Amino acid sequence: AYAQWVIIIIHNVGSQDVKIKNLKASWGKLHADGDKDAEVSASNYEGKIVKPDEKLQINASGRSDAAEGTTGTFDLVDPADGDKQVRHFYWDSPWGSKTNTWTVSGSNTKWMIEYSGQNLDSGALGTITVDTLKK
Amino acid sequence: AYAQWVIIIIHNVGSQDVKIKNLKASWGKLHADGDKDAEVSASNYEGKIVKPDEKLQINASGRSDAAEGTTGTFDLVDPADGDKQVRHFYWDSPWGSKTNTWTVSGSNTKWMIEYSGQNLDSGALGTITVDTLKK
Amino acid sequence: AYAQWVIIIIHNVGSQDVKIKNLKASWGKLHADGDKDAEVSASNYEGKIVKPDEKLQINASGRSDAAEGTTGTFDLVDPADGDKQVRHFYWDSPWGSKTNTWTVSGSNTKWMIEYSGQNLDSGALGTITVDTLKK
Amino acid sequence: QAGDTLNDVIQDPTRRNKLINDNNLLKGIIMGRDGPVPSSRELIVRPDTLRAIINNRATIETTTMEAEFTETLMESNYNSASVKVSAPFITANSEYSESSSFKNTETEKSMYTSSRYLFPQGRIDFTTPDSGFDDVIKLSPQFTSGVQAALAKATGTEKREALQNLFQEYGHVFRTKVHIGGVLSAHTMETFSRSENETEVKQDVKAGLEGAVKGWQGTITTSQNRKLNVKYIVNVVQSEHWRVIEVTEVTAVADLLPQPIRGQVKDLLKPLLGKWVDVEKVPGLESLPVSVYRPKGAIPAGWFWLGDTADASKALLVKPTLPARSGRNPALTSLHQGSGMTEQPFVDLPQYQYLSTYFGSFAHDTPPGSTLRGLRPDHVLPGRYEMHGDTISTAVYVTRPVDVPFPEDECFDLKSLVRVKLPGSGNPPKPRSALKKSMVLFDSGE
Amino acid sequence: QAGDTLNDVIQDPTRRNKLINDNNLLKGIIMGRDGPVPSSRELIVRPDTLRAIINNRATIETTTMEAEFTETLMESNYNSASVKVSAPFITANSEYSESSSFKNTETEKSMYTSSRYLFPQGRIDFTTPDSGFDDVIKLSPQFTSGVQAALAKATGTEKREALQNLFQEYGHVFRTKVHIGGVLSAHTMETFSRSENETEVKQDVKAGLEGAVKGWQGTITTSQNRKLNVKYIVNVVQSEHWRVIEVTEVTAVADLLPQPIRGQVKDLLKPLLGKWVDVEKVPGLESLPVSVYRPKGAIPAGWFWLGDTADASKALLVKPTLPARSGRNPALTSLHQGSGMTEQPFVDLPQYQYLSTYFGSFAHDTPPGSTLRGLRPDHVLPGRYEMHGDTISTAVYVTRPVDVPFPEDECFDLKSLVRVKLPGSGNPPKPRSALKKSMVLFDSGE
Repeated sequence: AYAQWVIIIIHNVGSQDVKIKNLKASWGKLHADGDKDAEVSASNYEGKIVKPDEKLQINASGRSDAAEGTTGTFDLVDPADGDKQVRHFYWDSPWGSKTNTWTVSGSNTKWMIEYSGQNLDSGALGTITVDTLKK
Repeated sequence: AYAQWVIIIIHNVGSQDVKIKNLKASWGKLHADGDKDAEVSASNYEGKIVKPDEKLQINASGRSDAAEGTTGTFDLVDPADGDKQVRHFYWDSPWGSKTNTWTVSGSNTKWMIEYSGQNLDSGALGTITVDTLKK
Repeated sequence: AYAQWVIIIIHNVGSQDVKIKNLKASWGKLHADGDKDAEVSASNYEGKIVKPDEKLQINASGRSDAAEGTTGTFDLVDPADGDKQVRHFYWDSPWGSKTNTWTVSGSNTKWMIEYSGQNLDSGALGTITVDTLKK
Repeated sequence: QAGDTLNDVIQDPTRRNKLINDNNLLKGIIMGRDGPVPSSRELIVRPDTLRAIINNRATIETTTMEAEFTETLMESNYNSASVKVSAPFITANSEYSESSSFKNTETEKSMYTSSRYLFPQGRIDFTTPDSGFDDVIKLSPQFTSGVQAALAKATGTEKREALQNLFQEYGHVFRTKVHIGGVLSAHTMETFSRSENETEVKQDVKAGLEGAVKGWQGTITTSQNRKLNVKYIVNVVQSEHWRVIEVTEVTAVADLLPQPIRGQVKDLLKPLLGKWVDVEKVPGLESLPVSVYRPKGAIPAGWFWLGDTADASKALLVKPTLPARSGRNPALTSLHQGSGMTEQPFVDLPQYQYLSTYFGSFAHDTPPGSTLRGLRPDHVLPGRYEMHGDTISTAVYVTRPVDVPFPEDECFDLKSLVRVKLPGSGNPPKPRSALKKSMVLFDSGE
Repeated sequence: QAGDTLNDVIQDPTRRNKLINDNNLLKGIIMGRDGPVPSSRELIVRPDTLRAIINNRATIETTTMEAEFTETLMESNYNSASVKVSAPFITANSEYSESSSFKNTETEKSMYTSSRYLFPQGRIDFTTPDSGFDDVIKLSPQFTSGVQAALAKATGTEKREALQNLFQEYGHVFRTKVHIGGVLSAHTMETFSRSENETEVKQDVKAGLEGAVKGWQGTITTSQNRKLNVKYIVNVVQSEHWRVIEVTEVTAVADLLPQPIRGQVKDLLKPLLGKWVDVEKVPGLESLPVSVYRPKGAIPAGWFWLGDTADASKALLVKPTLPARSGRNPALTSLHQGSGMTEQPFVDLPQYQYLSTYFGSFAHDTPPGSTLRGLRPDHVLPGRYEMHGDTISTAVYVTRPVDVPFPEDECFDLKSLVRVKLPGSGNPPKPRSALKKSMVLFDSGE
């Protein structure tokens, strides 16, 4: 269902590249900005490099009227350190349960990640801006 | 209902003060951060000055499990020139429709205003970040 | 039905090119000026560059006697800035509902867009002139 | 003879004189309508020796130029500095015309490319008087006497006419550093949208042209499927066949004169006489964000103004210095009413430009329209826009000069006004030009 | 003649003089906008003999360089030491421009590669005065008199102008060790991400270029499918055709002078005059982890500052030594307000850099913005960042010099401040540069 949706804005505030990996939408579908009908494939973002000062948008939302919500995962990795994992992001905006979920895990210490804008009480998960930097 | 919600972040990316005025929610209620139960009056924000290089957050949402969305307005006004208008913002996240509204009207060539993160297709209105800069 | 129709006149009053993109008529049909029978394809306008001082006409209307109205979308983008979105235009002249709709969204700040001539009460949406300029 | 170099050629007096004569090393370049052709009159005195270096590295070099009227200079293999020095004369004496293949609009950009396959033998240098060394070149007594006679005339107009004739006869610049040897040159021009990557268009064109000159086909296809028309020049065939293959430095002929005469010649060669006059506010036009000003009162007879300005202090009047003559580009052009659905003026001559849009109805038969003029393309440089107004229907641009560190490229800050949206249709292209300071002479008693 | 070597050529006075003249062994290299071209004026006195060694091993050698403006030096076959010595002059006199194919960002790295197929005959060496041996080279009386006249001028500006002209005429460096013979050279440039294995990119490029020079195609495909553009130079054709094929050592022309004059010349050639002034804390900005300091009071007329610093003790003011002139790169550049959605400044000239981000709103028309300047690319060296603050929104970098053992490469420790996250968008690239100590002259009475 379209009422459940999420937008993720990866903003590489640092000066070194960060790569997307293992992007996977377990529920719902990805789509192009401003058009939930225009479904897009995970390969459109898999392996993408976010150059410094660049912004990358990932839009996910429920399918057409289905009772399912949306859920997905991905990983930020460091291309300059043998693709060493920077962080693992899990997002879940369910249709049945009211409470949403946005979890960032990982222990890479030479990186600073700051996410803001999520809603966890009810409704859509919302827009989440994730500023990434490498010390 | 709480499913209808909006977060408006005013981010001053310039070096001149900007004031919030005439904040009014015709439908719904202003509330606290991450707490849709803690209602707050518009007086907490009306007349406030968002200093350069810091953000002010306005959270609006519909009545709990009600058949009501959230609609409101506010003017961003330059105090350096006798509280003239920068821009007039109107937001509407209705409960009985799919098309949300986010209009930034008004004209002031001395100010530059960008905004992003809104969702007008269906569901909640999202977290709209508005960057303001006086040039 | 032919009684529901719209004309869009993009006029690049500025001095730098603006490109059409994602033109799509969800309802009704496009057609050549002065002949609602002469249907035309969206490819006739997709990706077109409006050079400065040039005018481009988009004519849409309902099909032959069908109870459908017309509805469509497109995007103005900047060819000189990596096709960065300038604006998103949505038009809807329904057959059932009396009220029409003409919505312009987006936040590109180095562009000025001014639209005029729409009718929203009843009948056809009318002719809308959209003057575009790049600061 | 085998193994002989420029050193041997210079050591032998006969061979050295043959080289000087066959390469026209004592003559200036006329920079006229036909291009940089050497004059047939000796400018300097024959030296007793030449300064030379030996260099025998054969290779392909490529150069690119953005100026408009430098096609012939690029074909003559002038480096960037020489092209920059010679551009004013070439532009001034060129033949302007519409339908020019060169495009320099705000949306597309045109460039010239040249690839030279060189077999060099060395480089010959001359000492300019400004250098200050003891072996300076000495101007011929005939040229010095001609300059004196030109400057001794009764009236300023006669002096300017004499100077113009003298420079048309003896040249405008002198080649101070010239490479000797042989060269196969291939030249082309390319126009491309400004949005495209310039450092990829240049690389593709360079690769195509370099491949073309290595093989030696009038037409070439590049990697990007760009279609290029190539002009080939052969200057290769023994020390008797050595010719100039490249010009590394040129000095204006005027600069070679002693300072007191050089100052007078430079002042007399300025196309326009300038004057500052009071201004008056144009009635009406209260909708526009800024006031419009035009020269107050009646323009003095023989003087002209350049357009409306936002400056509330003064306006610049200009007067031509040389009478109009056939085969010579006038410094200014009259303007004519537009064809239809526009009150704006159009330049009478092909490639001239005016600085401000007309705020009103232009009638060339009545003042102040009859005194409005354009400028030759060499008189102006691109400026920058400062925007005023809140809506397109009433917005205007004020043209400010682009600040530069070198005074030679300074432009007048006339604050020319340009309407953002001209009502009607079929309007002339928007002007974004500023007048050059070096083209105007002030405080003269003329 | 068959079996003749450099020993025979040097033994015969005629052949030795022919070699010296044809190879320009008595002349310095001008290191100018056109590259390392030899001057046409003799710098040293003609020796009565030459020091030479015989070497006839023909083989292919490859060299790589990371410096930016050393393309022409690599094309002229300067080894690493010579390129290092000559880089300051080439950079200073180069023609900067955007769209440069060279990239040296923090994410990618660009390098030049050159493969020389050499057929050598030997090596010729000269004795510099610093060596201390009895056969030192003797500077020409003309050059010595020119230096004396330059240093005898009334004012420091005139002295510097005279020295600049003298060095532009006589050269900047002198080749002390040169190899003789023939050479076929192939040169290219390659850009690659810093993440890639450098010792595999280098090996692949070397293999491709070496294969190219063996069989001798303007374009090459390497094993890694890398596409390279190759420039070919031919310097091979009997002892009469021997030419310089490689430069193993060069010495700055200034270093050849006697010590008392050398010190004065080196001091006078410093582009900037430096000064230490008091500092004041910038009002506001209490959110940032560290205080920001700017020069206190009004900047003295004609002086400029370089940016905000975290040092609470003093600030460095700089003043140009040479007046701005056409065809000469200014030591400093003005800054202009950004296009949109940013209050940061941008360098007016293509490849200049400033050291600190502006903490506030930059207005070039009012102080202290009107006195903020950038630096020529040869004035700065990369530094290192020391991070302060706990969050991205407020973090800053303090630029510290990279410690080096050689004083020649020391850089000022100005503690330049760089905001980690600049609000808005379209901001200028983050500066990570430090000023060179050798580029500033202190305690002068100027």
